[PDB]
Amino acid sequence: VLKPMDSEQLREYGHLMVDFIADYYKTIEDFPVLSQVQPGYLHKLLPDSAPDHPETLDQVLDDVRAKILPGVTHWQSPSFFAYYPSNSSVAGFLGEMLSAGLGIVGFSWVTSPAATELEMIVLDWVAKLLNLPEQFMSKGNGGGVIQGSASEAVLVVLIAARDKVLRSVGKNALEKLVVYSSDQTHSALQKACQIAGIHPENCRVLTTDSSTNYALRPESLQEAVSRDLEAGLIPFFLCANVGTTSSTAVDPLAALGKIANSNGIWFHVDAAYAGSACICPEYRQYIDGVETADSFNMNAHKWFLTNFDCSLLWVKDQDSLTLALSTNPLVVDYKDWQIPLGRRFRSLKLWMVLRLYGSETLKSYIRNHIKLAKEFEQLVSQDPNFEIVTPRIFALVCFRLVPVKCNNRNRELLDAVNSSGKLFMSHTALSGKIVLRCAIGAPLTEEKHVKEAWKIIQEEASYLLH
Amino acid sequence: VLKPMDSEQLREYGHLMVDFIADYYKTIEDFPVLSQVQPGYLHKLLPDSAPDHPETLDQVLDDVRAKILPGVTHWQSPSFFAYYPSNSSVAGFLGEMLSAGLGIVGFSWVTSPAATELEMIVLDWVAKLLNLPEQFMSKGNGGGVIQGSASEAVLVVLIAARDKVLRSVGKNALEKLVVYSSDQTHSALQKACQIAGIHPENCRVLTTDSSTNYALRPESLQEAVSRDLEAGLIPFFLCANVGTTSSTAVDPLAALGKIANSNGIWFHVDAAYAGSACICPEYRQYIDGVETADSFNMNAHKWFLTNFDCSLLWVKDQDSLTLALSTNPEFLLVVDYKDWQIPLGRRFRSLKLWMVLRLYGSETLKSYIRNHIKLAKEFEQLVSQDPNFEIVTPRIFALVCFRLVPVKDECNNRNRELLDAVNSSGKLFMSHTALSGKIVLRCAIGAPLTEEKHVKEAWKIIQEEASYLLH
Ligand SMILES: N[C@@H](Cc1ccccc1)C(=O)O
Ligand SMILES: N[C@@H](Cc1ccccc1)C(=O)O
Repeated sequence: VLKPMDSEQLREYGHLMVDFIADYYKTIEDFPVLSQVQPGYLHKLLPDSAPDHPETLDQVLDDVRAKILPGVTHWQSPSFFAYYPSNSSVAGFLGEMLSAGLGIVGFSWVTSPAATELEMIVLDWVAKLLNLPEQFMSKGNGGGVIQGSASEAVLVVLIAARDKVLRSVGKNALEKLVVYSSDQTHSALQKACQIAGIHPENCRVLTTDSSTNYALRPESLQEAVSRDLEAGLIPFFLCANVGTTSSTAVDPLAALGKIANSNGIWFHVDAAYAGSACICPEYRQYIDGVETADSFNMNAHKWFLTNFDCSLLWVKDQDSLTLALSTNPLVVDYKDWQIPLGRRFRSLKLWMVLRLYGSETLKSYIRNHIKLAKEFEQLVSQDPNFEIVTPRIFALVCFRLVPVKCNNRNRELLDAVNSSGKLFMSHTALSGKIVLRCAIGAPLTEEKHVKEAWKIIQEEASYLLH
Repeated sequence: VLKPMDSEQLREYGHLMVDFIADYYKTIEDFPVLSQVQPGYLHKLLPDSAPDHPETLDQVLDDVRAKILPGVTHWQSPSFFAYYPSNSSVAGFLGEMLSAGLGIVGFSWVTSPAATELEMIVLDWVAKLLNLPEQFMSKGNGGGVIQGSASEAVLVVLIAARDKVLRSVGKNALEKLVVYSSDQTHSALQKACQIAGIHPENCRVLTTDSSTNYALRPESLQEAVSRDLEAGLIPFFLCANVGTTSSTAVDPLAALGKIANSNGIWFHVDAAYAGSACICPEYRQYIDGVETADSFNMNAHKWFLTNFDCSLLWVKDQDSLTLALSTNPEFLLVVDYKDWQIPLGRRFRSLKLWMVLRLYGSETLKSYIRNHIKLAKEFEQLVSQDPNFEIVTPRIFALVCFRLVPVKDECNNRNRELLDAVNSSGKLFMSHTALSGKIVLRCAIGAPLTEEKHVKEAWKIIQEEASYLLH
């Protein structure tokens, strides 16, 4: 009989669960990547009440196989090419295991000093791998913190910026604060603006087009800022993207940051996905200008082999955060850097990734995925029925069927491909027209899977065309 | 050489890690409960750069033993009596394992239908164990959702209420919105008010005292609301506590909710810790009146054996949440939990709750709560038998509030010194609070490993330390 806690039961049952998960990974290719169940399928398979008496672990695992797994979209499949990767690694899995086993909640330094200091140290490590400027290192006025997601990271710095303005001019000025970003910016910014009370008409979504590969034009930011200043409004927050979700566009951080600095605009850089690549010198160029940023954000749980959740946020003045987020009327108390109070030992998995793989292995991994994406881009360019929509900079390839009413052949192709169960890809829209995406990021993906995916896409397009 | 992903390497290394964690649990009593290290000790022990080449798992585990574990405050020690428990169970540990192994992110139904539907189902399961009214079941207009923490949950419903008011009266009315709570309410409410733009002067922290056992007096809420209405302010949010962090005080939900309903005040019930106990019929009484609440929150990762993170939030109208938190301009089907929370992504957290519920059973969960409450009752008796101490507030659950009685020796308040000596002994860990301005020591029995032997030993150590301090 299983007890609430017992070291030996934990050992036995944990070995069983380890074997189960390993078997899952060993046969992951046997599942349809995108789940094919119907909405509501699960409530008929499970009781509508918890059991009075315990049920076996074998029964739970059988229910996982037969009831839960059919309803899973396999993010770790070697043929998962959708959205952006959400990496799971052996090192990160071991880190999550250890974090759950320790079971500590580190609000404040005392409730596990190691949980705070290891986080400080590994954020420093990653900042050094990224060649971030000195203002983002813990030894200065700034520092780093692990957030639950890039959405929370942007909310935190937006609140910090808002409050820096409001406690100098008064809360009645909320109606005048303006946020700036390009029309490629992730929806997390709009949601943070809503939560923070920014007025909708003061969310400046600046237009971009193909002439700049959907990168924000600095001159349009300057014009918008000057028109807002003339109108008595207070520009206060700017979000630049390094690797947008749609087409992996990259904004010019230098000129945008010069504008933001000159006008007292908090400068946030969202490199949630592509930031990982910037540990490679041939891609570090793409965050040039970050020295002007007040904050910088990269998702280690995307393309850095660190199991969700692990969003990394650096700021150049931690006081802005803690003055906004503290509730109180020498050492870091991380509750004052985040929305939640409690937090788990999330730095362990990042530390274990860094140690067990090495910067060299992480670089080679980034490069291998980019090489696979370049092979896919080559395959696309050789087929006259397809076209590359925007230049490929990292491991994301945007493409589409060449134009030849009411029906959208690109969506039909994507639906048929995803329904095959052999792979999973997602779509976006650029300048109003649909765009198919192939984002290579799963650790299991090999060139064989990319080749088979291209063959499947070709066969499906040919069948639909006839 | 270790690969980014490999089923057999994962199998071998995961077995090694399972043995490591089991060894930690078997010997957890050998460590000082409260960490005794100095701030900054760790950066001197570790390199200042990530390594160029991989390091062995044995060296990593040895560093965990020798460098990290001393810097750990052992929340799962059977002698951890501080703040409130943050339970770790075999079931919850297995659920965390499976969640990490599958590695899904279910921000939308499509990106793993089971991750959404199992959550709906298990929130329904717990709602039935709590005998929550039907308005909170997923089949109606309301529903349940797993949040990362009670702080996030209260922020979410405060946002929903604020936007519901503002899109009716206009955003310029933000300066008039009033939030109400007692002076025992967790700081999460204040932090949410700050994030949400509530003006500081419009946060009514209403005083409580021993006459009601620090429970909020409804008449004072009524007075505050009438005075605010007469002054042109818009009451819009009320937070009632079921189990305050200080003294496990319980607010009268029925009369407070009567007032809130009558005045259009969003009624939130924070039962973060004590909500668990309410699966027992002898404690369900303490959330009577929740039927008037617009939202209700219980932390499964506190006292319900569900490894962090797992905060359970129920609402009676999911549309409030989704209309406030959705980013779609035209969308008015299926549940997309991104629209119920702050983050976009979310992991498969319903797995650990499902497994706790299935592998233990409601009967075992009830007995577990009751065992912790009985241990707290024994500790209370032990304190009451020592004349140098006193019970400060009645014990309702597994938290005992006590203190050394001040004595005029030829005046002094030893309690902070006693707590510091006890915590520095390393044999146990407890925290303090303040009631009506005077310091109060706390003993919150909540760790799954805690037995009566540990409670007795903790009391004996406290007595010895107080005896040393008195002379
Ligand atoms: N932001 C990604 C989805 C995603 C969310 C969270 C983690 C990983 C991926 C997209 O819109 O394509
Ligand atoms: N309630 C505790 C914080 C806490 C967090 C998580 C678990 C238990 C307790 C406090 O007020 O300090």
